[PDB]
Amino acid sequence: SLGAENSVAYSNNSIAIPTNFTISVTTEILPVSMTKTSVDCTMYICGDSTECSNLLLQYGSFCTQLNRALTGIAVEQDKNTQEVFAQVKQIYKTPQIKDFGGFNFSQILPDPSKPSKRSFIEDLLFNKVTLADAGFIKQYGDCLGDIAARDLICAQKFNGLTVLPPLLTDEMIAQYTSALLAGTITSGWTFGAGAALQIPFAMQMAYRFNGIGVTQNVLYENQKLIANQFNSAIGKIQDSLSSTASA
Amino acid sequence: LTGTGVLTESNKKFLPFQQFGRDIADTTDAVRDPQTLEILDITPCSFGGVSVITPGTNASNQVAVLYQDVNCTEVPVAIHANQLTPTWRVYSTGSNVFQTRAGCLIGAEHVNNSYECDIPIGAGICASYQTQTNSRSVASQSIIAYTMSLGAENSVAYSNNSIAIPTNFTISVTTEILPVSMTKTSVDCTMYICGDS
Amino acid sequence: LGKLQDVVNQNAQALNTLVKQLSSNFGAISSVLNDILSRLDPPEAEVQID
Amino acid sequence: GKGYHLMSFPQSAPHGVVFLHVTYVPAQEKNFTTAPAICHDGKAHFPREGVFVSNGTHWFVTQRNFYEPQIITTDNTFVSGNCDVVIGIVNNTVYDPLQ
Amino acid sequence: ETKCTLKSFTVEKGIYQTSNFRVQPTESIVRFPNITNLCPFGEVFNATTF
Ligand SMILES: *[C@@H]1O[C@H](CO)[C@@H](O[C@@H]2O[C@H](CO)[C@@H](O)[C@H](O)[C@H]2NC(C)=O)[C@H](O)[C@H]1NC(C)=O
Ligand SMILES: *[C@@H]1O[C@H](CO)[C@@H](O[C@@H]2O[C@H](CO)[C@@H](O)[C@H](O)[C@H]2NC(C)=O)[C@H](O)[C@H]1NC(C)=O
Ligand SMILES: *[C@@H]1O[C@H](CO)[C@@H](O[C@@H]2O[C@H](CO)[C@@H](O)[C@H](O)[C@H]2NC(C)=O)[C@H](O)[C@H]1NC(C)=O
Ligand SMILES: *[C@@H]1O[C@H](CO)[C@@H](O[C@@H]2O[C@H](CO)[C@@H](O)[C@H](O)[C@H]2NC(C)=O)[C@H](O)[C@H]1NC(C)=O
Ligand SMILES: *[C@@H]1O[C@H](CO)[C@@H](O[C@@H]2O[C@H](CO)[C@@H](O)[C@H](O)[C@H]2NC(C)=O)[C@H](O)[C@H]1NC(C)=O
Ligand SMILES: *[C@@H]1O[C@H](CO)[C@@H](O[C@@H]2O[C@H](CO)[C@@H](O)[C@H](O)[C@H]2NC(C)=O)[C@H](O)[C@H]1NC(C)=O
Ligand SMILES: *[C@@H]1O[C@H](CO)[C@@H](O)[C@H](O)[C@H]1NC(C)=O
Ligand SMILES: *[C@@H]1O[C@H](CO)[C@@H](O)[C@H](O)[C@H]1NC(C)=O
Ligand SMILES: *[C@@H]1O[C@H](CO)[C@@H](O)[C@H](O)[C@H]1NC(C)=O
Ligand SMILES: *[C@@H]1O[C@H](CO)[C@@H](O)[C@H](O)[C@H]1NC(C)=O
Ligand SMILES: *[C@@H]1O[C@H](CO)[C@@H](O)[C@H](O)[C@H]1NC(C)=O
Repeated sequence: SLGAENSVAYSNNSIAIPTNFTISVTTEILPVSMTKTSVDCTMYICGDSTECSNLLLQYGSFCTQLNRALTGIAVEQDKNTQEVFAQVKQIYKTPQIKDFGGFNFSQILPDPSKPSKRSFIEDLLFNKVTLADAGFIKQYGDCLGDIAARDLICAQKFNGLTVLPPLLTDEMIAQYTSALLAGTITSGWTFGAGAALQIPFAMQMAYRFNGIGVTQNVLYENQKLIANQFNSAIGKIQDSLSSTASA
Repeated sequence: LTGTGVLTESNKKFLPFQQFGRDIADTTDAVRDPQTLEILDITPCSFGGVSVITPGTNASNQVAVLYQDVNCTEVPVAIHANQLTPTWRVYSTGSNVFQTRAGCLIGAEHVNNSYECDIPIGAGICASYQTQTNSRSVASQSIIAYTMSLGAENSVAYSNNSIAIPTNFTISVTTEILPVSMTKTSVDCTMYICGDS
Repeated sequence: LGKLQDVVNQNAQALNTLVKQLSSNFGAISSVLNDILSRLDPPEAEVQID
Repeated sequence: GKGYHLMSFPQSAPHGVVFLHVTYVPAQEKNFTTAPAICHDGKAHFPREGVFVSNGTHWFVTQRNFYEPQIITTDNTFVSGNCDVVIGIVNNTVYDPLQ
Repeated sequence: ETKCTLKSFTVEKGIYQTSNFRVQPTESIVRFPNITNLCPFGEVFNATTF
């Protein structure tokens, strides 16, 4: 199916103008890092044996660059995580008075109830993704003791295939996201070029409407339905993410 | 059947005729003793998670050790300190027993400060060679393991009715470097893998 | 200078490896073509040369 | 650059380029009280290419990124429907040229 | 060990994932079943006829 067909009715003199807009909130995901790994020289290709160690020393010195390459990859990953979320070094605390116009922002902002500062949608996204690799700490004690049947993580650890942890904790990325959110909801976009300059959220919405070509008096004449539409869109995003579990 | 490793008693279940059991990929990891019919378990005599943190040979000789995803209770068990040199046994236990979320970090002391990261270590923790020798009485320049500074915190004071406007600007000139090309190379067919013959 | 230097180093480093890796035996009796050619006859030195 | 972009200068470098970016980077901020609109004669009088900034018991139109106070003329603002709608509109006299 | 795992006498600032060079096996053990019986090699190789 090639989508759906439609007609426009040019007519050579006809103006089509909207009368009622519909604020839409869309989700776009983007991977910013990958699980860095390191491999041991002799543990994999000779296990533990002195004879194979001698034969490998005589054969060559390959791993001296292999690990190096992987090492570089690891560094790269950190830089990526340090390039996307660390745009601004200043951290802006969440506003103490929650009156951003009709907008609520009760789910994007961090949730103080939970001990972790993971807001609400961030925790939902954490739960949706089923991280099945050795992300949880598979300590050496689990592999050594209290074992019944072999698992692949223990084999990877025993054959030298170790997995390094990311430099930035998920709480640290949460702190960056919260700081950027507070800056963009309180100071508008000034903090991306200078300091944090207070902008009432209605004035910021007027700024952005003026930017998109729709002059002011469209926000101000009726903004209650705009805030209601934004809240409904946020609720729909929450419902879709919590139900489909496929994004 | 010969092989190197560490044996240990285990509760593995073996069929009556079975003599040995392998790992996921053809690696005999649990043999049965013939003289006692009891089941043994073979673990590799190698724990690769050791990361050495160094301030550079031409800056000092002290180093820090980070064993991967272990508590500071099994490190002598994990690395077999009883079969190691005394100098290695020094880096097994002691006073600097700082524990992180990526294994503990014997070798360096932990501080409550929030200095900027110098040498990345693991999840959140960094380390640096600081000249605390003046600050810490008569001690020497030492390796410290702090937690990263997340920039600097700030407040905006929304107040729901407030405008902030600059009065004096500051022209800034910033440098951004970008590589545009790399050294092209060519290789000969026979003169490399055969020289002249 | 940073990354502008780094790439150059990388290239040079690669080339250095491509030379320093000529000493790898790769299973042969000796990682010297002249030595094998002088020590073993063609029918038996052929496998080492391959 | 970091701030608002003005211009750039290229410089050759070994197998690469160096860009010198000139940016505005405003500083020396001052925070005053503000309003979105002024209901004068029952008219919203929304600002045009500027914002309303009030000193002690005063009102002015100023550009967003620089402090350039101006008197509330009929060319600096435009009206659009009764002001009961605007939420937070502060009423004031809207000066007029041609008077 | 850090010097050995990257093959240089000079090590610069940073963290390095070293190889395994600490522990070396020093004792060897052998476990064979209780048999203590010889083959009839003298009853096979010294047979009257094959
Ligand atoms: C004005 O809008 C109406 C909306 O119906 C247009 O009428 C439709 O035009 C499309 C495109 O030609 C046709 O496919 C539909 O079948 C038309 N439906 C009706 C109800 O007529 C109309 O054409 C538009 N303006 C003009 C006159 O072009
Ligand atoms: C703004 O968001 C907050 C989030 O807590 C809403 O507060 C909750 O509202 C629901 C009903 O919608 C109640 O059942 C909860 O008990 C409330 N919790 C708290 C902490 O107040 C608030 O109602 C929302 N306001 C709107 C609609 O703008
Ligand atoms: C623009 O669309 C919105 C969205 O439907 C309209 O608001 C609705 O108005 C009806 C009738 O009062 C209510 O029953 C709905 O609950 C409202 N929905 C929302 C989200 O506001 C609004 O009336 C429309 N305006 C114009 C001028 O067409
Ligand atoms: C195989 O022979 C060994 C002796 O070479 C047996 O080991 C002995 O076991 C008895 C009873 O537990 C002990 O009292 C002796 O001290 C052991 N001696 C040694 C040297 O181990 C072993 O039990 C025998 N196993 C089988 C299955 O016959
Ligand atoms: C902006 O106005 C406020 C209100 O008086 C000035 O004071 C700040 O108020 C906030 C919220 O209470 C505090 O968090 C700040 O710490 C206060 N000022 C400081 C920097 O200590 C504020 O100074 C004004 N901004 C200016 C003058 O740039
Ligand atoms: C300024 O605004 C206030 C609040 O709207 C006005 O107060 C009321 O304004 C309406 C409309 O003019 C009058 O009908 C009421 O009698 C006013 N009541 C009060 C509280 O005084 C006030 O009139 C406005 N003044 C200006 C400058 O227009
Ligand atoms: C490390 O200590 C924690 C806290 O008691 C425990 O949950 C975990 O199982 C321990 N791991 C090992 C390998 O001993
Ligand atoms: C070590 O550093 C000092 C000071 O920079 C320098 O003079 C000396 O030559 C360096 N030696 C080595 C080992 O590189
Ligand atoms: C940090 O301070 C706490 C008490 O506030 C103390 O228990 C802890 O040992 C300190 N950590 C250091 C000094 O590294
Ligand atoms: C106007 O603003 C200036 C600078 O803040 C101030 O010195 C002056 O007193 C103000 N006058 C009023 C109250 O309009
Ligand atoms: C917040 O600002 C709005 C702007 O319309 C105003 O109506 C409201 O009364 C203000 N509330 C506070 C907390 O001052």
